[PDB]
Amino acid sequence: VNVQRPLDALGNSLNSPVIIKLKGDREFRGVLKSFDLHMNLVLNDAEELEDGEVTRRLGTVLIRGDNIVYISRGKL
Amino acid sequence: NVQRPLDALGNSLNSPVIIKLKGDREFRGVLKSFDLHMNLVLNDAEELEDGEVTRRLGTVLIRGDNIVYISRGKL
Amino acid sequence: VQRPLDALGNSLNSPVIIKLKGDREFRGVLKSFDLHMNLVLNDAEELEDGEVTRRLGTVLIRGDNIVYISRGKLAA
Amino acid sequence: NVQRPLDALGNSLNSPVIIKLKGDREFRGVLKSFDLHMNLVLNDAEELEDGEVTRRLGTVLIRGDNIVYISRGKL
Amino acid sequence: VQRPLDALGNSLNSPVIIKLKGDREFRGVLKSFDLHMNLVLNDAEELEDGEVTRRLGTVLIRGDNIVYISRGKLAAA
Amino acid sequence: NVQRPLDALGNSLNSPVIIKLKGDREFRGVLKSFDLHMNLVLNDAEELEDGEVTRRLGTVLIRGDNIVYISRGKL
Amino acid sequence: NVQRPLDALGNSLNSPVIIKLKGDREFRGVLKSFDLHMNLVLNDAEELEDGEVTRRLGTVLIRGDNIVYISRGK
Ligand SMILES: O=c1ccn([C@@H]2O[C@H](COP(=O)(O)O)[C@@H](O)[C@H]2O)c(=O)[nH]1
Ligand SMILES: O=c1ccn([C@@H]2O[C@H](COP(=O)(O)O)[C@@H](O)[C@H]2O)c(=O)[nH]1
Ligand SMILES: O=c1ccn([C@@H]2O[C@H](CO)[C@@H](O)[C@H]2O)c(=O)[nH]1
Ligand SMILES: O=c1ccn([C@@H]2O[C@H](CO)[C@@H](O)[C@H]2O)c(=O)[nH]1
Ligand SMILES: O=c1ccn([C@@H]2O[C@H](CO)[C@@H](O)[C@H]2O)c(=O)[nH]1
Ligand SMILES: O=c1ccn([C@@H]2O[C@H](CO)[C@@H](O)[C@H]2O)c(=O)[nH]1
Ligand SMILES: O=c1ccn([C@@H]2O[C@H](CO)[C@@H](O)[C@H]2O)c(=O)[nH]1
Repeated sequence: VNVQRPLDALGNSLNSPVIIKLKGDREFRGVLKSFDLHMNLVLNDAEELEDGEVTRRLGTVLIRGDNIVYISRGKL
Repeated sequence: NVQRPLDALGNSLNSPVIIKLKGDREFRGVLKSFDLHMNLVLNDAEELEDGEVTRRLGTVLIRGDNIVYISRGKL
Repeated sequence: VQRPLDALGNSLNSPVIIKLKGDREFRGVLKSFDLHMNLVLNDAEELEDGEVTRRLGTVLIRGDNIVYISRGKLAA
Repeated sequence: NVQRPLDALGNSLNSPVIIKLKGDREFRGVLKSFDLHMNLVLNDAEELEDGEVTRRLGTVLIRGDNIVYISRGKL
Repeated sequence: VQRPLDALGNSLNSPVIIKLKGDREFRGVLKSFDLHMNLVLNDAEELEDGEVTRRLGTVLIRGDNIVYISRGKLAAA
Repeated sequence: NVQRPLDALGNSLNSPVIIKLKGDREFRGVLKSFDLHMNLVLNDAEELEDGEVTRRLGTVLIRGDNIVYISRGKL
Repeated sequence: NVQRPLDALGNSLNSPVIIKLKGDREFRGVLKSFDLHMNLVLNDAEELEDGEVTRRLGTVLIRGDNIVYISRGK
């Protein structure tokens, strides 16, 4: 039982809102639909935020894992 | 269900997409094919800047390591 | 003496400081990690030069962004 | 089910292409061959800067990791 | 002659200097390392421009940030 | 019939080449050998800047990941 | 009969060399060993920051992925 590895723990967020910070300072929010071991992700109803402003609505999007800094839980 | 990201990408073949690259370039076009490295081939592609078409390229091969995200966007 | 990734096991459930490429810093409790150095922290906070820029809660950090990991001190 | 990207690139062999590299740099030439890393060999290659030719290089081997995209040239 | 990573073993338990990409630098006692060059330092301190910016205690440094590793000096006395 | 890039490079052994690196450094010398990572050994190597020889290095080993492209020097 | 690059590098063992790094740092010293990643150990190492000595290091282990080129010194 003693603690899931990080990529297994990530599965606990499937179908939940998440916050993704990317290299280069970009930030996105959306519902996590799937991921793989490279940390590539597919999000639904995604938006890109900038200085607290939604600067773009990305709909369903695939984010390439090597651009990611961190993934955290979003409002909800 | 829910396919892994690279399998789910198959559902976008023949759909219009928006590709954002590292370093800010953006491309819009119809996804024709892809592979495991995320290398992509788009038809009727154009490069954009600030919501502006700066170049019309037709069919282009995009190297996968340059990709930040692939979006299906909004109507 | 344990190899680096095995010694890190010593910090599970302990407060840590994660310094990233770009000067961003995270402080939180280490819950798990994997061989790529991907990490899960609980009660995490993000910092931009001593200033707590955000309270994340549980967060997954991609290992390729890490510069170092050191011992921190727990919150209240 | 169409060709994977690197298999489709084979249809441009002996044709004019535009190679965009990271850093606004760009090459034009006839595609002679390539490999799985996307390293390429171009004939009658010319390097460009802001639409203007900077150097005529002749045959050139370009390392794949420098590539942003490949498109066809109107040559 | 030993290969680089094998010769590094001779520096275990000795003070070293770790120069990183971007110029920071760490000084401390080398406790262990692995084949990716990740390493563990005891009594570590971070420096920038030669001035110590913080004392970290025991630290795990990810290897791909390393430029070089050399030996450190002991206190002037 | 169509030599892959790294096999074709072998045809430049012992001839003058020009190597452009990331960050715009440029070297010229006689290609002596190379490997699959594109690491190279050059004889009579010279570093160039702006267009002028800024350094004479003799025999040099260049690490492949720094390379942008390799082309033929002058006879 | 030419040796592959990493094999040709063996010829410089126990000889003075110049190591130029990504960014721009430069080191001079005697090459003692290396591995397939191009990590190197130099003896009597000295760093040069634009034409001249800025730091004497003694023995140093340079990580291979930082290297741009290696040439014969002196
Ligand atoms: O689908 C893919 C394939 C590779 N990659 C990246 O390519 C590298 C592949 O190996 P890695 O997953 O162990 O890091 C690494 O930088 C990955 O993030 C993706 O991000 N997505
Ligand atoms: O000790 C190490 C481990 C990896 N590396 C680097 O990591 C990569 C590993 O691939 P390589 O085994 O082909 O050299 C490559 O870019 C290396 O230069 C080092 O330089 N030193
Ligand atoms: O045709 C290819 C081959 C590889 N890569 C990926 O791009 C990076 C280039 O250094 C590698 O990590 C590799 O996974 C591509 O994008 N396209
Ligand atoms: O999910 C993953 C998979 C791999 N890596 C590591 O990060 C680097 C990304 O290029 C690789 O060398 C790999 O070892 C991660 O940080 N996270
Ligand atoms: O001769 C070589 C060796 C490696 N690579 C890089 O190493 C990765 C191997 O998949 C590719 O993405 C590619 O960019 C090259 O471009 N050329
Ligand atoms: O814990 C790790 C795992 C990977 N890497 C780096 O990631 C790449 C994984 O193949 C290597 O080149 C290596 O430099 C590290 O520094 N530390
Ligand atoms: O001596 C070496 C070893 C590796 N590489 C490059 O660094 C990557 C290491 O996995 C490979 O794709 C390879 O092209 C070099 O340039 N030189």
